[PDB]
Order: sequence, then structure tokens, then C-alpha cells
Amino acid sequence: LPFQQFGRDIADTTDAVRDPQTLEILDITPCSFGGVSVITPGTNTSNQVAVLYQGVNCTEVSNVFQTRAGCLIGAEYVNNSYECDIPIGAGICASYQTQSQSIIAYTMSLGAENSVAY
Amino acid sequence: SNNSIAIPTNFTISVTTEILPVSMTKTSVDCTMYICGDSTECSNLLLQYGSFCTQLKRALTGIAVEQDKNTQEVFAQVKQIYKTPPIKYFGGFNFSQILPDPSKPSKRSPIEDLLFNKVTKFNGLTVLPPLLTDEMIAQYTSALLAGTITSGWTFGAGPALQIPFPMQMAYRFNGIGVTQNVLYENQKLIANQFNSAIGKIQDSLSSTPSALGKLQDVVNHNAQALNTLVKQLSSKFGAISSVLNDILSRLDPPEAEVQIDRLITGRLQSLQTYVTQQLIRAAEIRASANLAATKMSECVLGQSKRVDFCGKGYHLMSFPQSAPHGVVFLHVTYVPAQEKNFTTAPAICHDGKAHFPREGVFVSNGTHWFVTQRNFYEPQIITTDNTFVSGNCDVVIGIVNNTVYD
Amino acid sequence: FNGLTVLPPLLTDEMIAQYTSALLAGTITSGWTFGAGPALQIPFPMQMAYRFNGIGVTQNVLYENQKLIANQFNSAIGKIQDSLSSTPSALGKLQDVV
Amino acid sequence: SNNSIAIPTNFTISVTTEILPVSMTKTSVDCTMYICGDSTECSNLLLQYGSFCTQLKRALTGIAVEQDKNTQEVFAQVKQIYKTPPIKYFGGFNFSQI
Amino acid sequence: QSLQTYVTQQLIRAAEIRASANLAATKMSECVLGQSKRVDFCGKGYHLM
Ligand SMILES: *[C@@H]1O[C@H](CO)[C@@H](O)[C@H](O)[C@H]1NC(C)=O
Ligand SMILES: *[C@@H]1O[C@H](CO)[C@@H](O)[C@H](O)[C@H]1NC(C)=O
Ligand SMILES: *[C@@H]1O[C@H](CO)[C@@H](O)[C@H](O)[C@H]1NC(C)=O
Ligand SMILES: *[C@@H]1O[C@H](CO)[C@@H](O)[C@H](O)[C@H]1NC(C)=O
Ligand SMILES: *[C@@H]1O[C@H](CO)[C@@H](O)[C@H](O)[C@H]1NC(C)=O
Ligand SMILES: *[C@@H]1O[C@H](CO)[C@@H](O)[C@H](O)[C@H]1NC(C)=O
Ligand SMILES: *[C@@H]1O[C@H](CO)[C@@H](O)[C@H](O)[C@H]1NC(C)=O
Ligand SMILES: *[C@@H]1O[C@H](CO)[C@@H](O)[C@H](O)[C@H]1NC(C)=O
Ligand SMILES: *[C@@H]1O[C@H](CO)[C@@H](O)[C@H](O)[C@H]1NC(C)=O
Ligand SMILES: *[C@@H]1O[C@H](CO)[C@@H](O)[C@H](O)[C@H]1NC(C)=O
Ligand SMILES: *[C@@H]1O[C@H](CO)[C@@H](O)[C@H](O)[C@H]1NC(C)=O
Ligand SMILES: *[C@@H]1O[C@H](CO)[C@@H](O)[C@H](O)[C@H]1NC(C)=O
Repeated sequence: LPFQQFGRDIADTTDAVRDPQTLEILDITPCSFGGVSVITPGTNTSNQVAVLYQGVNCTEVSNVFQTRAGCLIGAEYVNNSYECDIPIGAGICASYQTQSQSIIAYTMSLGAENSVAY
Repeated sequence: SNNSIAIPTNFTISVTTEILPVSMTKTSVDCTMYICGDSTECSNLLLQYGSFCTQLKRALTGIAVEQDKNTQEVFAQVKQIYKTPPIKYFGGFNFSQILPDPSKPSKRSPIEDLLFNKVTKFNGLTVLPPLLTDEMIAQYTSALLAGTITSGWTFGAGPALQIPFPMQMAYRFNGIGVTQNVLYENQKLIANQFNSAIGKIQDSLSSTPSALGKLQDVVNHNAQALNTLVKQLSSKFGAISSVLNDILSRLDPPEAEVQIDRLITGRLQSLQTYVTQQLIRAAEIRASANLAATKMSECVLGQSKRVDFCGKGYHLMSFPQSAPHGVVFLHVTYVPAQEKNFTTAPAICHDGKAHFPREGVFVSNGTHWFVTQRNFYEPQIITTDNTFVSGNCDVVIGIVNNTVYD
Repeated sequence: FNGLTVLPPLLTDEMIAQYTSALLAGTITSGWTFGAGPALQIPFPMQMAYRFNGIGVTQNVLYENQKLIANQFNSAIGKIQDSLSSTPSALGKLQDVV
Repeated sequence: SNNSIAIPTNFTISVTTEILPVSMTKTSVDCTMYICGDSTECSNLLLQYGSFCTQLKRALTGIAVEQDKNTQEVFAQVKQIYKTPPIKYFGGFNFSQI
Repeated sequence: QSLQTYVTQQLIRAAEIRASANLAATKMSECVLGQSKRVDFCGKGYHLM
């Protein structure tokens, strides 16, 4: 409305501002913030680590991969599926695999296929 | 009366629904971002304050791993993924409503689709996705259903041993105390009753939204807690302003220290209250998830003799279904019906000897005495095949006279 | 009386007593049938015989010894009241809650 | 020993007692009344303090509904109120104490 | 602070009472409404009633 300048959301935080010199409405969005998770095997095994930036689009932050948990750097996605070693996020687990001894990310396998002859 | 018994002459196959929460939303907080934002001097003062941030982070991480473990305990009972045969014939039993639907990309059963349709910020608060996706939980449910349909209870106690479904339900009847001849005679009626009950389950779930009220209650409580925290972030707690940028752009350091102390104390108290409430709710969710795991082991992976544990009535089967942040159990039970009055006697006196039924009760139609099984009326001629003597006539109270054919 | 109030429970003592009486009557007159469907009438000696058969003892054992088992049950039930009355620590959990 | 067994030749019918808490007292607190009651400016500054009153009231209401649900779950197993027959004979078993 | 401590303690005790009431409901279903094969669940000895 032509008389108010600030906008607020259900959280009582400043979401929109009317520019003083030129009269337009600007939406304010907090620039990308997130958590960092370090994915590592035992230090005795190796010192290689992967980094998961949680809930961050992998642009804002075998090298990079976009998980629904976040952006994972230092892990190579493999289309093979294994049993989960250490959880990462929504169905993706990481492991220290030789196959090329490095950290790999993969969709976890729920179990061996079995079709009973009914 | 001390002479009359009531014996059922028919039965109903009933399917009941039990909804149990399993997991809740995994939330993580950053103490520094919540309390102080990006104010470096606030961060230094908080560092001087104490070491509550690490304790709160430990508690929340424990809750998250707790939720993942709850889902794993409930749904990862099996070690192999079982697939139902392409020809879906199980002696007239229709599991289409229960089995996954290939047409939908999600590969979820129609009941699971109904459940998912019914039950459906940046101040340092983050929501971590669960380790197991909805598709993975659906695949666990499909494997459990396929194993139960194709192998009975065998896959839970070892290798999956194939068995025709009518024979499996006959052995379940034998478990609940009814001879298998009853099922082999009334297979079509039992299949029709099961199909009608399964069809009615979906309409029952759709009609009453209170059935899925527990899962929505969990979601609502988590949302209310997060909203309360965010709102408490806008309180003053005695300070002149509720914004750290305002308190830093209006005041010199030494006199802004007291106001920033007030803000820090208030926000620490709010966040600690949130963590304590989350711990208590996590305890409740563990209780529910342990109950769900016990039911999956005892109702789905086998036949349970515990009364009212798996539905109401004599338990036959149980089928799992994944629901958002929980599980739904379709308990298939045997409910006797069409009861009839009869005259009963503890023993039959013949040739000076007392006779007792090996299994069943003695039933008179007024004129003749037969022996029946307890839960169903199948009269049979009293013979030495289904009686044992073990006693004398005079000692037993209430004995009656009749002939026991050889 | 400075802001603290006690809300009465939804079910009164009479209603809990009626529930208990209904459960007792169902157990005595129908066995376990009323918990799994319609209440099926059955004489109490036959119910005890089938409960004996449940724990692995044949029903002839009950029928031969009906009077002895009835006397033992009556004596035990009569002794329960005296055991409750004599020892106040028996109800210690409810009193602990209060 | 690898040749000997012990077989019972008699039995005892024993009645034991188990006491279980089910519900506790439902209490409600008025945050304003407890903290200051009629002191108006105290109420105003408590309002300035935060929204703890609403959370406390919600927790206590949840506890009360919890207690009612506990009693209902324990005692409302039967859907029909069964009545014992006028003649209280059950093969010599004396239920007058129960 | 006093009232918050009271409510937290009440919540913990309420959790304990839910545990007790769930146990009581299970025993009503399994000991009263049927005969239980579980050892020591429904009294000491072979459960009859
Ligand atoms: C000065 O104020 C007027 C107000 O209408 C605005 O239109 C103008 O853009 C402002 N000056 C500049 C250089 O932005
Ligand atoms: C966020 O991440 C997704 C990943 O698929 C990407 O498509 C999208 O453009 C990103 N948004 C940005 C860059 O803000
Ligand atoms: C592995 O999966 C990704 C995602 O579906 C796909 O882009 C990639 O081509 C796959 N690699 C194969 C099939 O070797
Ligand atoms: C059955 O109960 C009636 C009660 O009127 C009694 O008269 C009769 O003797 C009883 N029959 C027995 C105990 O065999
Ligand atoms: C049992 O019930 C079904 C449906 O209620 C009915 O079709 C059938 O005839 C009944 N059987 C007997 C023996 O009454
Ligand atoms: C019963 O099965 C048939 C095919 O087996 C299917 O067409 C039908 O839809 C099923 N019934 C229901 C209620 O879905
Ligand atoms: C058995 O007889 C009694 C007495 O007439 C009656 O009240 C009851 O309804 C009858 N039950 C059945 C199943 O016929
Ligand atoms: C009882 O059953 C026998 C055998 O079927 C029959 O001959 C007799 O007429 C029946 N009596 C009554 C009253 O139904
Ligand atoms: C039937 O058995 C009873 C035993 O209680 C006996 O007293 C009676 O004489 C018998 N009836 C005969 C032999 O006709
Ligand atoms: C019992 O075991 C002992 C072992 O020394 C053996 O000598 C004895 O023959 C066994 N008795 C029977 C009855 O097997
Ligand atoms: C069992 O004990 C009772 C109680 O003393 C007694 O009356 C009865 O005779 C005993 N039975 C045997 C077979 O000894
Ligand atoms: C036992 O039964 C008798 C006869 O019915 C009765 O008088 C007595 O009150 C009952 N109970 C006790 C405690 O003896």
C-alpha cells in the first residue's frame, strides 16, 4: 500500500523494504548459510576427508556432487550400490573404497534381491 | 448357567488399522547464529559466558541419530528384498490395495498414497533429511509384504520357505484354534470377506482424518516448538532493542555490554528450553518406535497369541504400510459370529467310565450328544477316537449318560 | 490457592468401578471370549478346565479336584484382603505418586 | 542326574497382587496469578518478558489430557457393560470378595 | 524459573505414568482378557486368571 515502507513475515523479521530514493519494493533474503559436516574414515586408515555443506546449493559454495542433504565435495559418486558405511543424507552414504583408494558416495543398498518361487 | 454353552457357527475376517509414530523431524541449531548472528563481539562475549553450545549441539545430534535408528529398527527387520510373483493369484485373496502399484512412479500402494496425501527459518535452524528416503521405506514395506504373502512367518526365523497362501491361512487358523478344514471349506467366503475389509480400510482412513491424528500431532508439535523459538528471538528480555545491529550501531561497547548480556541470557534460556522439550519428545518417540518394532516382529513376522496386541480378536495376519513419519498396521483377525446356545456336560458316562474330549466340548441338541471344536460348531459323533477315559463316573460332578461309539 | 487448581478426572470412581465390574462379569461368565468378540457363555468349571489345558494340565485333573481347587482359590482370595490390610507398604506406589 | 526326573503330584492355587499406577493429579497453573496476581505493572512487565505462560499452560493441558487417556486406555477395554447373574454360584468358587 | 522447573518435573513424572499406564493396559488385555503364556508377566507361576 502506498503508505507503508517495511514488510514483515510471520516470524516478525524484515522481509521487504521500499527504496527511499526510487520507490520500488525489494525482497531481502539472507545470503546462503548452512552447516559443515566433515566425512572421514579413521585417522589411522587415511587423512582424506570430504565436506558436506548442508542445505546449500552447490554453486553458492569426482570433485563436487549435489545431494539432497547438500553439496558434497571430495567424494566421487558411483552408480554401484553398497551397504551404508557412514550416513550422509537422503539415501546417500559415503565409504573409503579401493575398487583408486578414495572416498566414494553411493545410494545405499537395502539388501540382496530375492524372488521366492511361489 | 452351569449347563449351557454358546458356540459360534460363523465368523468374520476383520481388518483394523493401527497408526504408530516412528520418527520426528531432525533439527539442528547453530548457537552462535541464533544468539548473536554475525556480531563478532557478541560471539566473544558468548565464548566468555560458558560452554552450553557444545552441550546443546550434542543433544540435538543425539536426537537426530536417534530418529534414524528408530526408522532402521522399525523397518529393517528383513535382510533380503522379496518380490511377489508376477501372477498375482493367492487363492482369491486380493492384495492390490496393499501391494505397490507399478503405474505410479513412487511405487507405493494405494493405501500408502492415501496416507501420504492425508498427512502432509533461517536464524540458525536447519532440518536434516532422514537417512532413509520414502522410497526406501516403501521398499522395506514391499519386501515385508511379499515375504509374508509368499512364505508366511518363515522369512523372519530363517530362510524364506515358500508356501501356498491357503495353506498358510489354514495353519494360522490352526494357530487360533480352528481346524484347517474350516478354511478349506469356506475359502471363497473368507477371501470375499478379506477383500471387502481391505476395500473398506481405504474408505475408513479417508473418511476420518482423526485416524492419522498422531503423525500430524508430531508434525504440529515440532512446528510449534520451532515457531516459538523464532518468536522468542524477537523478545527484549529487558534490553532496549531486540536487534544486535541496532544495539551495536547506537551504543559504545562498554554500555552495550549489559544489553547484549540480557539478550544472550534470554536466548540461551529459550534454546535450552527447546532442547529439553525436544529430549522429552524424543523419549516419547523412542517408546512409540520400540512398540512399532515389537509389533512388526510379532504381528507381521509371525502370529501373536497376545490378546489385543495385534488388533481386536483372534489374530491371523498383519500388513505394514509406510506413512509420513510413522507406520500403519492392517491387522487381520478372526471374529466369531452367529453364536448358538447348546447344552454341555463335563464328561460322558459310558460302561462305568468317564469320558473327556481330547479337543473340543460336549454339545447336546436336546436329544443327542456330539463333540465340537471350541471356536466353531462342527458336531461329530462321540467316539473313542476323540475321547480319553482317565477316570471313573461317580467322582466327576455334572456327568451325563450316553454311548461312546467304537 | 494462589493460582494452582486441581481439575477433576473425567471418569469418576463409580465409572471405574462399573468398568471393573463389567470386566469381572465378562471374565467370570464368558471366559476370554468377550475380549475377542461376542460374549460366549460358558460354565465356570469348564472355563477353569480349559485354562488348565492351556498350561498343559488335562481337564480331568480339574474335574477330579474341583472342590479342592475351589477351596484353595477361596482361601487365597480371602487371604488377599488380610494381606492388603495388614501391610500399608503394599499400596506404596500409589501413595508415592500422590 | 541323567536318569532322574521330578514330577509334581499336587498343586496350589495362589492369588498374588500387583499394584500399578495409572494416572496422576491434573493441575493447572495461572502464570499471571502465581507470579504477581493483581499487580498490574508486574503483569505488564511479565508480558514484556516473553511468552512462557502459553507454553506452560500447553504443557499442563497436555499432561491432563494424557492422564484422562491413560485411564481410558486401562479401563475401557470392554464396549459392553456385562452384569453378573442374580444367582452367584460358579462351581464352588466364591467371588463375593471381588 | 520455579514454575518452569515445576512443569519440567511434571513432564518427566507424566512420562513415567504413561509407562505405568501402558503396562497396566497391556496386563489388562493379556492377563484379564485372556490367558498369558509369558513367564512372570501375569503373576508368579503358571497363569490361570
Ligand atoms: C531524489 O529524490 C527523488 C524523490 O522523488 C527521487 O525521484 C530521485 O531519484 C532522488 N535522487 C536520486 C539521484 O536518486
Ligand atoms: C540450487 O541447487 C539446485 C540443484 O539442482 C540448482 O538447480 C539451483 O539452480 C540452485 N539455486 C541457486 C543457484 O540459487
Ligand atoms: C549414474 O547415475 C547418474 C544419475 O542418474 C547418471 O547421470 C549417470 O550417467 C549414471 N552413470 C552410469 C549409468 O554409468
Ligand atoms: C446349577 O446351578 C443351580 C442354581 O439354581 C443349582 O440349583 C444346581 O444344583 C447346579 N447344578 C450343579 C452344580 O450341577
Ligand atoms: C456366514 O456368514 C456369511 C456372510 O455373513 C453368509 O453368507 C453365510 O451363509 C453364513 N454361513 C452360515 C453357515 O450361516
Ligand atoms: C481385485 O483384483 C483384481 C485383479 O486381480 C483387480 O482388477 C481389482 O481392482 C481388485 N479389487 C480392488 C478392490 O482393487
Ligand atoms: C441362550 O438362551 C438365553 C436364555 O433364553 C438367551 O437369553 C440367549 O439370548 C440365548 N443365546 C443364544 C445365542 O441363542
Ligand atoms: C440332534 O441330532 C441328531 C443327529 O443329527 C438328530 O437325529 C436329532 O433329531 C437332533 N435333535 C434335534 C432336536 O435337533
Ligand atoms: C448315569 O450316570 C450316573 C452317574 O452320575 C448314574 O448315577 C446313573 O445311574 C447313570 N444312568 C444310567 C446307568 O442309566
Ligand atoms: C550319566 O553320565 C555318566 C557320565 O560319567 C555316565 O557314566 C552314565 O552312564 C550316564 N547315565 C545314563 C543313564 O546315561
Ligand atoms: C493335595 O493337597 C491337599 C491339601 O492338603 C490334600 O487335601 C490332598 O489330599 C493332596 N492330594 C494328594 C494327591 O495328595
Ligand atoms: C462365600 O460364600 C458364602 C456362601 O455363598 C457366602 O455366605 C460368603 O459371604 C462368601 N464369602 C466369604 C468371604 O466367605
